[PDB]
Amino acid sequence: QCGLPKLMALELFKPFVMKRLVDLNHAQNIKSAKRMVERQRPQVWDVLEEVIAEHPVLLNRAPTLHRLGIQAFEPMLVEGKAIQLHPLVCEAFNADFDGDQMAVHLPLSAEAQAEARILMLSSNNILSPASGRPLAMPRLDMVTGLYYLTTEVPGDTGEYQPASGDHPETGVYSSPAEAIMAADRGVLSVRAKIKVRLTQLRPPVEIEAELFGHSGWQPGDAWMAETTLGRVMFNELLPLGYPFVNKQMHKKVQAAIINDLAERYPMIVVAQTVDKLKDAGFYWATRSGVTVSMADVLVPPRKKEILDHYEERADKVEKQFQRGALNHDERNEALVEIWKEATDEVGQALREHYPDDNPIITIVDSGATGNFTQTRTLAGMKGLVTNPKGEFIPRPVKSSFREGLTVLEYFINTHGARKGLADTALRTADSGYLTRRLVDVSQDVIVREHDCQTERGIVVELAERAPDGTLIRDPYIETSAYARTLGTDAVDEAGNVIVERGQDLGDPEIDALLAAGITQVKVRSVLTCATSTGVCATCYGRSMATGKLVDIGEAVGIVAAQSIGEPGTQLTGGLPRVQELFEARVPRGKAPIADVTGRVRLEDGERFYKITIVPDDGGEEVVYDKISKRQRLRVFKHEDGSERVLSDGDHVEVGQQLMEGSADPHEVLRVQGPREVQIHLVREVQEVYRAQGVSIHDKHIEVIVRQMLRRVTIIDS
Amino acid sequence: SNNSVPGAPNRVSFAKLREPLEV
Amino acid sequence: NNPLSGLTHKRRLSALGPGGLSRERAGLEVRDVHPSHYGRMCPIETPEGPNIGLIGSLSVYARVNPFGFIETPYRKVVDGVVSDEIVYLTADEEDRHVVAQANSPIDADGRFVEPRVLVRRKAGEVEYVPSSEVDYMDVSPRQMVSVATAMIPFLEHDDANRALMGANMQRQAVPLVRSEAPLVGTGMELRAAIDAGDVVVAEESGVIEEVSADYITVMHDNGTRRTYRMRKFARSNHGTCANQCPIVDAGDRVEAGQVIADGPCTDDGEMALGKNLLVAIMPWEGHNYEDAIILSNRLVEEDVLTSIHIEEHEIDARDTKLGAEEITRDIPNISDEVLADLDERGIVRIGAEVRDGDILVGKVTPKGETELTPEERLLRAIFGEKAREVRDTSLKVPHGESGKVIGIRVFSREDEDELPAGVNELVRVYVAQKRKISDGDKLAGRHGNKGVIGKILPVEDMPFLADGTPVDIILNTHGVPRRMNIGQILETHLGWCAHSGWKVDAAKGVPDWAARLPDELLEAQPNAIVSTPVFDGAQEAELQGLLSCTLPNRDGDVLVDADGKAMLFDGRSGEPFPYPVTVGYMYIMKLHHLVDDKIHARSTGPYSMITQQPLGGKAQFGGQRFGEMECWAMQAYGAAYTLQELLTIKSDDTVGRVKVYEAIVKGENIPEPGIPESFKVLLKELQ
Amino acid sequence: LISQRPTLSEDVLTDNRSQFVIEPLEPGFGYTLGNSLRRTLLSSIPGAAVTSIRIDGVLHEFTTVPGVKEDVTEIILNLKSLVVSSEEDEPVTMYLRKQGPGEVTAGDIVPPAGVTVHNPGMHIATLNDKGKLEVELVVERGRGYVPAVQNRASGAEIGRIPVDSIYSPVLKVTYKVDATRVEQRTDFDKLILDVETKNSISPRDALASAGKTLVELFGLARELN
Amino acid sequence: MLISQRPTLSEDVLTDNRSQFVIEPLEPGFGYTLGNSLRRTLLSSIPGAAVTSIRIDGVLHEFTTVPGVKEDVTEIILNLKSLVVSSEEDEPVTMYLRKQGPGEVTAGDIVPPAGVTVHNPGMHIATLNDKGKLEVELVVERGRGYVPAVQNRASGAEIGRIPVDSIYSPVLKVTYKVDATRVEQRTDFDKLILDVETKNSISPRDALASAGKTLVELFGLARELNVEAEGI
Amino acid sequence: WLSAASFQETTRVLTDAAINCRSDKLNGLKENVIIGKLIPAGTGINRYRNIAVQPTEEARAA
Amino acid sequence: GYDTPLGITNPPIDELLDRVSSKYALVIYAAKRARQINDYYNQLGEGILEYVGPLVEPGLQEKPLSIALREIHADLLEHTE
Ligand SMILES: [Zn+2]
Repeated sequence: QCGLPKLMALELFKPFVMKRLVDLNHAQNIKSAKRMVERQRPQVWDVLEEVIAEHPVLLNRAPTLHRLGIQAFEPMLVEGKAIQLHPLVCEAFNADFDGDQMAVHLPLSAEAQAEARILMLSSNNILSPASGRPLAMPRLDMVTGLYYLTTEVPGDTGEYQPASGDHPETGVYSSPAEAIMAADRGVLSVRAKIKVRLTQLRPPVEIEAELFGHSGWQPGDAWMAETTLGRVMFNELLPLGYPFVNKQMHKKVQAAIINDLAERYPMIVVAQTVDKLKDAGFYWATRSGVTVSMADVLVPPRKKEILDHYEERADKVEKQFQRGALNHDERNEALVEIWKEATDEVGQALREHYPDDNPIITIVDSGATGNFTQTRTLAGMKGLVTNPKGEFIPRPVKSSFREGLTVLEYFINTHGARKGLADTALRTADSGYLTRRLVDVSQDVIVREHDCQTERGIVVELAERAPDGTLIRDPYIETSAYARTLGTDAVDEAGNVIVERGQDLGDPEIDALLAAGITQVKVRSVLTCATSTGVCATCYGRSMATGKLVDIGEAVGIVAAQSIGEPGTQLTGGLPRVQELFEARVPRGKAPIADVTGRVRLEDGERFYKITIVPDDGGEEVVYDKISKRQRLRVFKHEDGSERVLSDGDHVEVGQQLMEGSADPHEVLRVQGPREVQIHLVREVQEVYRAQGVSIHDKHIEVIVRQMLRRVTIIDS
Repeated sequence: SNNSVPGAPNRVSFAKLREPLEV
Repeated sequence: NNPLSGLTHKRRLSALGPGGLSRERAGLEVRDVHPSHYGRMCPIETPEGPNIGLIGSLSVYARVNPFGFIETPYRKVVDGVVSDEIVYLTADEEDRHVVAQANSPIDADGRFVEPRVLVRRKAGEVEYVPSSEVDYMDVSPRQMVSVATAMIPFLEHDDANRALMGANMQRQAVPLVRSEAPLVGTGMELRAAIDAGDVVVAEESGVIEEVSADYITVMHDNGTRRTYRMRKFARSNHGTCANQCPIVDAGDRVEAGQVIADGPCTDDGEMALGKNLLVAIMPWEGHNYEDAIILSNRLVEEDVLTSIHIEEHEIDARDTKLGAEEITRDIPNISDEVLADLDERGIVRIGAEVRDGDILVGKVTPKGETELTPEERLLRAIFGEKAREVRDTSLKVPHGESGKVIGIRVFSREDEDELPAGVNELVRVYVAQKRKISDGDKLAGRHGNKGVIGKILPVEDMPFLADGTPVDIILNTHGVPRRMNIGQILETHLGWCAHSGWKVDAAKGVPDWAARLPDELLEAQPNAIVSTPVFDGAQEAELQGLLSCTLPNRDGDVLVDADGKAMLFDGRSGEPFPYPVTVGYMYIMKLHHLVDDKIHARSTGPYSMITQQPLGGKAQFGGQRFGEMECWAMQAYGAAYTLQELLTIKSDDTVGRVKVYEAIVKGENIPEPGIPESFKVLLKELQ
Repeated sequence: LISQRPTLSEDVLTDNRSQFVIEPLEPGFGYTLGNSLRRTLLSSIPGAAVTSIRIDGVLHEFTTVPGVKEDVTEIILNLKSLVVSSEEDEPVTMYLRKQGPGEVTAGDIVPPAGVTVHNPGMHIATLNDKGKLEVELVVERGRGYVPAVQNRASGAEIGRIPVDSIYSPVLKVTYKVDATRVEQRTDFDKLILDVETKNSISPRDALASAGKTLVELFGLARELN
Repeated sequence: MLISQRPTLSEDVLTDNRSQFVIEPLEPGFGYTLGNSLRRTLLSSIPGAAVTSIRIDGVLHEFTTVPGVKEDVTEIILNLKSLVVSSEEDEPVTMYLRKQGPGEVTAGDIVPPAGVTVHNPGMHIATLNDKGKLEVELVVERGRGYVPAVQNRASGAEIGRIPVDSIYSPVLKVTYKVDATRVEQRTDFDKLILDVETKNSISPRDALASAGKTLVELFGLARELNVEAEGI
Repeated sequence: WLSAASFQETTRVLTDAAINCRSDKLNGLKENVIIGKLIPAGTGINRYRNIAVQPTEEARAA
Repeated sequence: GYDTPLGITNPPIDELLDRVSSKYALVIYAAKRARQINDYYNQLGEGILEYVGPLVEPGLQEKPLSIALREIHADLLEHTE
């Protein structure tokens, strides 16, 4: 739902209102019905309610970065002149309430109303089409309110007490309604550990097995739980049929719960559940006592001592510059390290001095908003500030914003503040330019086939193997392994296959191969999809927004381009590196590569660097010429030692990176083949996006890379 | 007192530093 | 918008224009702060749009020499001795010396307390330096900031990002019906209001002979009389109400240079850009989600955030090819009910309230017979109305406008007034509206804390204090520690101390926290005014102590604690809130971003003649632009029919838009989209 | 432990402020009773206020009267502070004529039969030698707060100036409860309601109006289905 | 004042002992004024009888385990606390519950003295082990709301008697919310939704009616002061 | 050429388009956006576009 | 196994995607059926061969889109891809 003003709806639905005004005989003809609407006769307010009944509208906020920037809603006539937006869709629009405006579009045709009702409805788009993780979820007040009641407090009133002496066990209630009454009178606290007999909540699958196990828990069967009343009230919203969770509701916990709900439970249930969560989170955020005062801003106890130790060290380095023992370019770096150590000591003092009852710490620990760096600048110290040059000033801002900056400290802080504001416009400009380039390069990439039937795919590193044994989960599972589809049956050491070919890799289906010992899977990819133009759905995989297999006809290319271009606002490598990669430029790094596998012949000097390679099979020695300003990459030598600096005698393979930097993507193709250069580009872009906190599935990058190698040149006609 | 020159309302300043030159 | 906006606009330093630079030829080095801008151009006040850094504001004490460079004053320190001799230095003259920071500990004789003091040096180097090296020192701590920047209390506790926004939004304040001076001030309000030029200062000393709402007469000592006329309900450049009101009464001895009357955003001679509101910092049922602001309906019932807005409408009667446009009450096919608010000339009468669509000036234009639609000629035949060769071209009230007609001005060529050639008459009508605070009106403080009104609850739903007094505004806690604008918090504390007053324990000497405070601060009455100058003023050690000795209410009990919090009651249920809440008084301004102006909607209307697409902007009754990025969202959804609908029948299509309107008013289905006219234009241009 | 029928006792502090103690009440019950009474008091207590005014020399709010120090807007803001009670419950007209010099106050108004001004010392205007003020004031009777009635909605002609009407006679209401939390067989809450009016009615009359309101309203649950 | 008409009460029966009532439509914003009041009146001011303290033969200074039955002490206390019972005596009444031999105890195997009534005879209480015997004394008292445990610490005699939480109130769980309805133009009229789940002592209808009667008396205390007019 | 002339280098694309006399088959998202046709994606492809719906023989007696 | 769908979410978006192959085909099904129902409502008084009326019982002043969606949920229609 969305709340739009009555005066807006009257003009937006003006012809429909005139139609119904001439139908109900409030107006003689359509000509006078128009005048009735223009003069706002009191009958139009009763007619307009009938008009807008179940007629969806489209809400939009510029800039429209991704497809969720325009969403369909059911209009509800509200007074006033402002548009009422749902608190959960604020993340998709990136819309704060500090003066933002939105546009409303009215679909007229039946096909447009159907597209808005089914394809564009906000309740049908909970997940991000880029990552698959939910967006309509508790974010600020909601997650704090849920974090409140799901907190286990020891000394809280009404807590459980073991039976000792003449009194029995204190703090065991027969019904959650009895616990509600006890908290009503003032005996029990909603956050106190107690034992409750529950009858309408499925126990955890751990304990449901020991109680029943043979049959699933039944609505009506009772069981004991050592929880808080607030945790029971929270679990009442999931609701029945879902295993009880006795955890503390951090944002990560709630996000995992909602992801698991989207995977297993249907869409309408997910929408109604997150609405319940919104309401409860607001209710308990009102009563969580979250407040900011000058008293809550606690200052470090050893502020003076810490800053005096580091001022002593800084004075010693300044005296080591007085005698000329330190270069002027080195004095700044030394003082920078000094103050970077000092700021860490101050923040560490803050962490232990601050209690967990302090609301400033509660807000940040909940994960709703704010960093602890912000709290450190708030109470501890600002630290080293940046001048418009770029390097840190050799003198930090020792005072905190609670203490109060001096004149010169404020003046030097502005140096960084203003330029941080200034370069943002240019960075967003280049980001949007790259976004529209990515749009035009993949605009005609549509899913036209169900299955191209090609058994080709690619090997994905599921899990790394620890040196002692066992298994270690790989960091690239979320972006490169999940939501994929198989092109080869996974075979463990036994003859039985765990997951069939062509099965969507769900969440438990990854643990199925994890607990099976196999650490490599061959999956279908959009790169290996052999089709005339578009790509088949089987090689694409699971649609991140729909949670299922991609339907035929979905413009996956535009979705991928928007998925890459939306986080482009958060870059430094950086954004020009992404541009170097997507434009197939000869990179700045210009790292060399091994054209032929064989034996290394390092003929290093100081005037220059030269390296030859003796081919392992036939051929002749291949000689290079590189500047001594680079350094060799620690190549995983055949010795199984990854930190093997490339010296002569190492056994490097074909297409192996020699020195550090960025290998020319044009040469990787003419060395290893079109199959490998695409993987290189994919994970090279994924590194830039991962070094910033942005998780983009490799599917969307592969969609773009497929369009770069669609063309070949002609050597002979 | 603060700005005791035109006859304005008496706003009480928390000032520790004297004003050597007026605006 | 307000006097401060005009003062700032008069103190602008723009790098754009002829002789300067083009916007496309400006790197990130022309816009950032330069160390020579100290005391000359403000490093805070600058827009955050495309003109960031290109437009600055002159510092307070700065001036210009006849060469063109900006000079700033400094106190000359001979040999570690502070002298009252002040000299102005240019930018390069300042580099040939070293100057000490304004907040230096100084002996009563003038000698620096510490040998090494914080000193600025050429190429922007800040370091400790011996006392015998200081040649000059700053005049005031606020020497570097602008006038609007110096008006932010506790500015040293706000990051430059939000401080810039506070200074830039102070210029966007709207003059309210009545104005209140802020409890927490900086001292700059008075001089800002006076030098702005919107108040009425007395040129010569004397006594008030006759005071009226229209003029003020001053009888001087020599014997001459000077009369100052009040500017009452005048439309400003941006539609705000510039209204001056007398302050003095009959027979009041007034000195020279004293404010005898003040205009908009002024209270007793001080900048009153907003109101003192009782603020509580707590989330409330989600209605204050990420900077959304909940308001008490009291502010609506008592016109606390109500402002007057005046619009100017204008129309002319010209000479046409088939005759002359005439302004007359006789308009074809109009009842005597719509023309009831018009006089005998066809002009709306003074005092008549007019909604949108009402006729302000009845003008008819003669249209030729060869310009008639076939259906229109048949309709003229089937109604027998001959001699209606004129058509309606009257001045009507635009959509979204409503108020009282306060003034009419008529210029006629016949009346001997000079009009542009081809015009016989000209009429200007002034319409004034009294806008109360509404849902969505953008409020903000002085620390860059902006937000729209999310909900105006009834006065009984508000979280009220122990003595039943409900709060006026509910600010969300989550949007506080991110922005690093703790000033609004600190103000909120000091504000409360200004609302109640304080009394320091005089027994057993002066306490150890109020030793630095002036003796005037030890005792305060309720609703007292205080100054917190920029980079000076109240310290946290003194504010914490002030919170402990707050004055009790009329019943005798203290409401807030030494932590600055008080116990609140949920007005919707009755149970007290489980934890104390920071409650104080904050200065909130009504910015010129009201939903009464920013709301717009369109079914159909005018289309640009060339491209045959709907007009742009609200003033031209245009529609929203479904831009290039939005079509990508449409395509990513796969909603083909919605996109095709937007591109043709809803907008460009010449015949598709008409048959769609017909299909709606007939109850039929929506027809099939045609070919856009803009594409035809593209082909004819390629030809 | 068993019921005792509650008792309401009145204490007076001034002529427009009274406390009301209700006891005994069940534990946890006093806060909600105090809140319900406070909400009905701050909103739905009947009272009289001025609907519109009419000054002879003016046609709208945004102008001045010759001789008076305050413009018409400031005069209307001063009239918004007026407290008045009406017996007619129908539109009636008060009149005010005053020739300067001198101060026009609320006592200078001559109310017709039924209505009366409750603070004759309120400042309205300052008039000099050339000042003459002639004002009509239409007083009706409603409840709560109503915005100024539009001239298009009413039949009032141009000269009439509508004003916002604040019909609530109560000024400030609060409460505090005392809870007997001694662990024993007998626990009870004592409610202390605090009511302050604006001399239009006495506090006990406003509490009685709120009591009739809530009796009639809670009577909706007693009727069976 | 002015007339405020058409506020009606409708009932939707979810279960035989659980109903949702809607008071609709109310003036803005009386839904919150009489919402929490109605809820607390239901939950804390309806006369009902419940178990105050018990005493199990064979349990003196341990309170850890009862020999001869599978359930321990607190587990017995729990399902004894949920025992519904209506007493017309208005005084503390002692009932005895005894059963021997292997099997199962029920709330129907109890013997109720004249005046009291057990409404859930099929409620499980304990499982009797082989050659098991159980004797227990229950005390039933009238009251309103929920009195905490260890509040009857002084009532229990110094002889293996344990006080328990006494759920006197016949209603178990009441919640309420407020939505928006509109007759005429403005769309901010209050609609109060009450969800009441009660025991089988009385139906939700009579519980709401009793709360209404008590509240009418409570506010008639204030109505009696002046009998001034007010819009209905 | 129509999808390229609306991206970058309008003149450089139009010149070579006129020289090589390229004819554009209007089958693409950008092109159909310009000319007003249904985009060949989502509900615009011929699979979902040309679909007939009829009641399943059964009908009410009234 | 869910709360009653209120407003535009009825029929549920999960059960409607069962009688259809994809999200994009349900749009066409419902839209063309809605056009059929609208043409029946506008050709009931005039013209023969009027389109087949609403198969389910319609609510008072119910939009043809909602009626078509309900009867799609009720398995009263066919399709032809
Ligand atoms: Zn494929």
